[PDB]
Amino acid sequence: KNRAARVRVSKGDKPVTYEEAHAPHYIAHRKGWLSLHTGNLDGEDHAAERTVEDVFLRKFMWGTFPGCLADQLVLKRRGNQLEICAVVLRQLSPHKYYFLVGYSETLLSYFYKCPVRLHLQTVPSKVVYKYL
Amino acid sequence: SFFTKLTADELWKGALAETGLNRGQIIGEGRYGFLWPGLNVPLVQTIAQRSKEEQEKVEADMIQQREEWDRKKKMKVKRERGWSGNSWGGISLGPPDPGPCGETYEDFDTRILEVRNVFTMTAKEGRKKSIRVLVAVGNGKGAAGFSIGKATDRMDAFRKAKNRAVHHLHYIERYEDHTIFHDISLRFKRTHIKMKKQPKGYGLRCHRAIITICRLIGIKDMYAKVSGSINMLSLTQGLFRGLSRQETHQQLADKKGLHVVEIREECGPLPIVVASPRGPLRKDPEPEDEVPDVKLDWEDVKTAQGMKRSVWSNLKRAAT
Amino acid sequence: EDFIKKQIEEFNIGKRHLANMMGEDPETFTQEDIDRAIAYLFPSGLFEKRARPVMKHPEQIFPRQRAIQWGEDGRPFHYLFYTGKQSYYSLMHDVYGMLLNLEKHQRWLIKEELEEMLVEKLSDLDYMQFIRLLEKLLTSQCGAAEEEFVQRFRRSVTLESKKQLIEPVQYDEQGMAFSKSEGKRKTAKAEAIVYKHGSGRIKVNGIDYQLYFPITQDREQLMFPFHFVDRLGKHDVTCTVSGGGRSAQAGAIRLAMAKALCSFVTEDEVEWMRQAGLLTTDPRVRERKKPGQEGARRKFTWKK
Amino acid sequence: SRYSPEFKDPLIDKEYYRKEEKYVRELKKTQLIKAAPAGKTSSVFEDPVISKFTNMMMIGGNKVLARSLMIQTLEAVKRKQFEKYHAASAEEQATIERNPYTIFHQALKNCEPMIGLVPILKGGRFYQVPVPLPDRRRRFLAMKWMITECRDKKHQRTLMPEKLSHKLLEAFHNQGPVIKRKHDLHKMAEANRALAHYRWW
RNA sequence: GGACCUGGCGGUGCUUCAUAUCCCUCUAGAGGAGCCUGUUCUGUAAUCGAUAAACCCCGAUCAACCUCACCACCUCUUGCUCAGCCUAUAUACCGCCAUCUUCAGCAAACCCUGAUGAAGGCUACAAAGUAAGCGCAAGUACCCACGUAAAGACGUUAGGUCAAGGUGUAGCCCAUGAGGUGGCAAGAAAUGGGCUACAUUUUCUACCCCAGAAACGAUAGCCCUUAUGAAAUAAGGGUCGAAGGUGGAUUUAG
Ligand SMILES: C[NH+](C)c1cc(NC(=O)CNC(C)(C)C)c(O)c2c1C[C@H]1C[C@H]3[C@H]([NH+](C)C)C(O)=C(C(N)=O)C(=O)[C@@]3(O)C(O)=C1C2=O
Ligand SMILES: [Mg+2]
Ligand SMILES: [Mg+2]
Ligand SMILES: [Mg+2]
Ligand SMILES: [Mg+2]
Ligand SMILES: [Mg+2]
Ligand SMILES: [Mg+2]
Ligand SMILES: [Mg+2]
Repeated sequence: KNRAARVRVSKGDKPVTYEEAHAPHYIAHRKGWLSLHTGNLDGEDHAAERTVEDVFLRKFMWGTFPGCLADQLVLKRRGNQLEICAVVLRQLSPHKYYFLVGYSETLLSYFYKCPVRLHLQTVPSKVVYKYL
Repeated sequence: SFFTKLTADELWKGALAETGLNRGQIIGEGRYGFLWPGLNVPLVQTIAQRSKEEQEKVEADMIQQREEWDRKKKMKVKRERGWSGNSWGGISLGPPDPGPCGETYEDFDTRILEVRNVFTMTAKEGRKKSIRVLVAVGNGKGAAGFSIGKATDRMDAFRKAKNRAVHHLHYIERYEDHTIFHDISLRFKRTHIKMKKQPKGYGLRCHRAIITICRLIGIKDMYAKVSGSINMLSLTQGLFRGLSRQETHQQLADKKGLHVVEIREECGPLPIVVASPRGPLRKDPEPEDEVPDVKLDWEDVKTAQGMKRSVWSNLKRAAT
Repeated sequence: EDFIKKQIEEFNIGKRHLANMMGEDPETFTQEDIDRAIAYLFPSGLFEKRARPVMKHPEQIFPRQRAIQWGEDGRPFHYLFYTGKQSYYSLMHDVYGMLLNLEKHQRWLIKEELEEMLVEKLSDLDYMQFIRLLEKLLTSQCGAAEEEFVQRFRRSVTLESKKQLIEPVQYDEQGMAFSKSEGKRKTAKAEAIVYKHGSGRIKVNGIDYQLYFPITQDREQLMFPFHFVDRLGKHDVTCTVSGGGRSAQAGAIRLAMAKALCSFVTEDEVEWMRQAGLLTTDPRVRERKKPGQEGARRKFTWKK
Repeated sequence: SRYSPEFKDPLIDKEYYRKEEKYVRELKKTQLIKAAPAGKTSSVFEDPVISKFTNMMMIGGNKVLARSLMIQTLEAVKRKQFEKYHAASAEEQATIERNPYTIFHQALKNCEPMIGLVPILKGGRFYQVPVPLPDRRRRFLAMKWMITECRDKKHQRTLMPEKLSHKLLEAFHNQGPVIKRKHDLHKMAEANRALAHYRWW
């Protein structure tokens, strides 16, 4: 059986989000992409280092906003304006939130050498598309 | 390589193998201890870093707090014993779950009587376990009943059994709210239950299931001997059959048209009227059938004549 | 429900806000223009036309929530409540009653459509019995009232038409008359120009049919429409052709000449040659090899 | 199949298409029709038997080489029969026939079998049981026997038109290996005239 | 021991079917020859893993050195690393799959039946079943609504991989870890899969199907040159000019 990105059915008590619920055959039929970088089009050079930096961003922001990122991020990349739009929860204090925003806001700018911008989007509870 | 690291949710899924732990941390605590201004310490505007003494004392407090945490995991919970430890037979599940019909069962006690691991064979899986449980519910005022719950999980079976028995209750009539009206001999299938009405203070000298059931019913003093097959799911059913098919004193008085009167040896020759007919009184006296044709029990006659020699019979046991 | 009411309010206010950001601030922003505005506003790029964003009245978005069937007395409203199928059994009772009183005097709905009108789940045999009683009522000589009953249950058909689309005659060039049709078969394309008179001549990519088609099978393919319509040496052609192979090009030409000669032959005979099978495209195209096979349907060696 | 099941068969017949079955005509003008294959043609030089023999002679998709080995055979037939009328005699001539189409057709009709053998399993042993063959099966059998008796490999350097012309003139004159093997099938069925009771159909 | 419940089986009955599968049938092959490439066995100082269906041009969309974990010899000790280990266990696992599946079932929660047993729950002119959820279906991709794709749950087979990576358990840290240098990939034999043939619908040349002529077969072996590379496997030419006469049982695919 195919076991790639398919959360199996439990007993009907398993909260799950649109992203996790959809399987890889819906990857742009129903889901779309979580990272919008241009390198995977027909003619371009640097797609490999874009992905190497992509997995880095996913894991840095995962370990730097500890246990508050509701679902996964949207690493869009237009011009030299990398963007880390988020869906972060409403549990930690806003001064801590603004702090980790600033810390990231400048640290990825000095790691990747371009404008990096985080536009958080606070949400009360981790969303549920269906209970599996 | 930070690139080859992974989420903890994924590390444990592999460590436990249950498909065939970071909570004590503040948001900026570092080994180096560079206590920041947005994390840990609040937002005078002065960056700083604690010293070798404050670090060691704080991390010592943290490791001790871990130790007390493994203590609050490794306490002991006290389970009351039912009929033995590692059994389920006297275990009191709580009150039955409140009815969704705006209802409540709070004066009702549920006690298990039998837990069995029950299996069937499937074409794909093979041996498939299903827990089968029997529970009895009672408020000590006459209303009691039993039911079977079956599930794959024991908690689900318990819930099904008790929430079904409250809908399948009986009503047992009691003499003076302590004993049964008469002596009941009943054979249900291949289980023989023989119960005797007994005076006050006799205690519940019955089979342990009968003791739990009669504590849920409110019967305090009775003798009971079971013979034949001791199946629990025939024992409870025969017990409830006999106790719900008792004949009371007022029904006997109404059926015969005569006074039902008592003669205790404790009071004396004094007649104590317990039930008079609610209609007319029959004036032909009861026929004194000399040498009555009644089927007697050889165990009762053996005990009467003193030829019942057992090293097990009248043993000094605990209360009820 | 209060949910439905505030969703409605929010659509109305958001629809007016939608015409502001665009430019149709005058009050009448239609649903087509709404779909147009959201398309542009946030580009989709998702294959499922339901997985894309949307802005409809909550009515169509949220489903039909059935009303409460009993007030604050208990006392359910419909008399056939304890059947659990009030609407269906009321309809069956009514249809039986109209059959009865009509006997004293003297396409069809799909199951999902009937369930939508009744707002109740239905068995297939329940649907079958309903349709049977309704057919009993039309077969029986019924009046205009029971006619409007049968016709509110019967729906549309949407018949199509299978007459070949005739190309207009282009009276052009210097003063000649032609029709310029197209044909396609197995990655081959053929645009053909057929003049009404001219007694026979093809110019497939500049040369004649005996030069572009050395194979007599190809020449037979080029004969085919004329020899069917008995106009062999009575018109003349010129064809441009790209792609394919020696037989695909000839088939594309054959289709193009037939679909151009349609304008020069009568409508009964264009129907006749459509029946003969010269006016329909051939959908037989090469398939795809599959990963783990040795061809499109061909597999490898041993599998059992 | 790339056609939907509602796609119908096209029919190509001039004598039909000129004028009971009126409802069939109206229904056919209301059905979808599918495309016509390349092999069929509104000519009346064609014989479907001839095209079927060409398709069965085809090796690996070479209809070119197939029709070639067919047109050369037909020519060579006409040449020899024409030599015949030429070298013949007052009466002999009127008897000799030279249409390469009738000679092929009638040689096939003399080649076709009327009975067949089916292997039937009974009691472990296999038995050869006589059976009525269908018309399609016996026509296919005649054609396939002709093609295999051309590719027998006992012809050495002989070219395919020479092989098929010689074999087919022999078959028209009711001699040769194809008539011999039809007679052999018939004679074996006779050996097996009782085992026919093994049939259940 | 008696009697059952459920499932599996039956060289188990009746009926209805399979359709590229069940047979009779239809087309092209395998099995026979040579070559290529895996595997077994033998060999070597010389990895490991797959091993009926569901291993056998399989991890490899790929090993002259590198790869590389193998072997030989010689060296290194806080070692690219708050070390490491391709050490052992796939019978601790995550991960990603095979298989049934070229299936339609898996089911929370209730309710009834069985004297309240394992269990079972069918009759549309209807006798207790109601059902959220997953799956088929539906909707999508490609050229259509057709076909092909994708998809196919629960579980089965402790089926495949600790060697992709991560990793529990047990182990090593003078070692089982680290580096350098040179070799390992040969056939008395066998077998799996392909490629090319045994020619005459063929062979060579033009042409890319209207000719001339012949009347066969190594992508092996040896020699020359070239490509790439520090260092030759590949490519072209030369040479030669094998066995081979369309392959039994069985079998494959459509
Ligand atoms: C000896 N048997 C009982 C066995 C044992 C183990 N593992 C252990 O018991 C070891 N346990 C320790 C390490 C001591 C903790 C085993 O781990 C195994 C097996 C059986 C094999 C059989 C394998 C075989 N394959 C190689 C062809 C086979 O016939 C099949 C099959 N389905 O085709 C298998 O099941 C098999 O592959 C297999 O899985 C086995 C084991 O895994
Ligand atoms: Mg698969
Ligand atoms: Mg104990
Ligand atoms: Mg193994
Ligand atoms: Mg090692
Ligand atoms: Mg597939
Ligand atoms: Mg599907
Ligand atoms: Mg195993």
